[PDB]
Amino acid sequence: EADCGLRPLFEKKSLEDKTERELLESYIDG
Amino acid sequence: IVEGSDAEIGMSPWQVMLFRKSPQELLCGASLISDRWVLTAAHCLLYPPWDKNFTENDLLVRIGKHSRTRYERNIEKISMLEKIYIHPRYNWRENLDRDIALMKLKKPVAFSDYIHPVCLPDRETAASLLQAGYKGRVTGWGNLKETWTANVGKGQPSVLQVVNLPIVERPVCKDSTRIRITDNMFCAGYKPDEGKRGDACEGDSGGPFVMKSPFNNRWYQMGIVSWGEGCDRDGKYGFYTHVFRLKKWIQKVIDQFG
Ligand SMILES: NC(=O)CSCCCNC(=O)[C@H](CCNC(=O)c1ccc(Cl)s1)NC(=O)Cc1cccc(Cl)c1
Ligand SMILES: *[C@@H]1O[C@H](CO)[C@@H](O)[C@H](O)[C@H]1NC(C)=O
Ligand code: NA
Repeated sequence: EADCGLRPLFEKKSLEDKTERELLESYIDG
Repeated sequence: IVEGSDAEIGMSPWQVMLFRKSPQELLCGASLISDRWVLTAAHCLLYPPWDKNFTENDLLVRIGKHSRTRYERNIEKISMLEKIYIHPRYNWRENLDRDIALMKLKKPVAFSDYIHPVCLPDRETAASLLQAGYKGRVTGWGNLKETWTANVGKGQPSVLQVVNLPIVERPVCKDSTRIRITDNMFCAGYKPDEGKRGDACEGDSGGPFVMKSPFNNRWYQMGIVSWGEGCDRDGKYGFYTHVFRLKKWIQKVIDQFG
């Protein structure tokens, strides 16, 4: 509930799905 | 999902599948926002022009699924609906305005590594993140392309599909279609000059458009897969329910009934 948006198998495990970097790069540039 | 890739396990622990009882078939996508609350598009349940009126016991929600077909025994949970709340001013007759629906599960679902709720955007997140050119992520078991020969021709994914698509300028969105688009909708995809492709397709509606916040590293649902004239057409966009705009309504529904 307060833990929403924090995925058990990535964020909680300090892991990055194969594509979340595109999301981050779009915030700055390319 | 057109121009997509298979999801990794747990990539979208909030994705919900809407399953039709008879005929045993997929209806739509949805999202988990609470242990007992599921968010989806209203046209998934109610769209009279194509003779659609689904009620509580007409369907069940499958949460935690990876594969479209396989019964994922012990991983997925199957929940039944206590009530459905469709927006009172959902305008199916005109532009699909306010295409949003809440669904209260009968018993609270238990979170696992595969089942986890998504966050809903606050005032600031909505302002900071929902800007043109920022990319969000759309997930679903919908068709891989508009049309595909009945022989082979792929057409349906084996597992959940994921793309990242850029939010597109409101003026460009309004010029893309002759449908009157509103504050309750936002559009996303690549422009034909951008030399890249992707879009949602049949079956992806009701699923979540999410963006990971660069400040708290949380995942926010900014959109519900709403409508699109086709799939991945050039110079066309997919339109999404702008969740923050209707969040006051989501709060009213849950503070009463939840
Ligand atoms: N606002 C209006 O009134 C205009 S109606 C939309 C025009 C007719 N629909 C369609 O061509 C497509 C076909 C498959 N593409 C998709 O699913 C999507 C692509 C991109 C996103 Cl994002 S979704 N279906 C839908 O868009 C879903 C839909 C829309 C209305 C009623 C229902 Cl029941 C379901
Ligand atoms: C949908 O079906 C229910 C019956 O359970 C009915 O009461 C309702 O009026 C129907 N709505 C539409 C728009 O047909
Ligand atoms: Na497009």
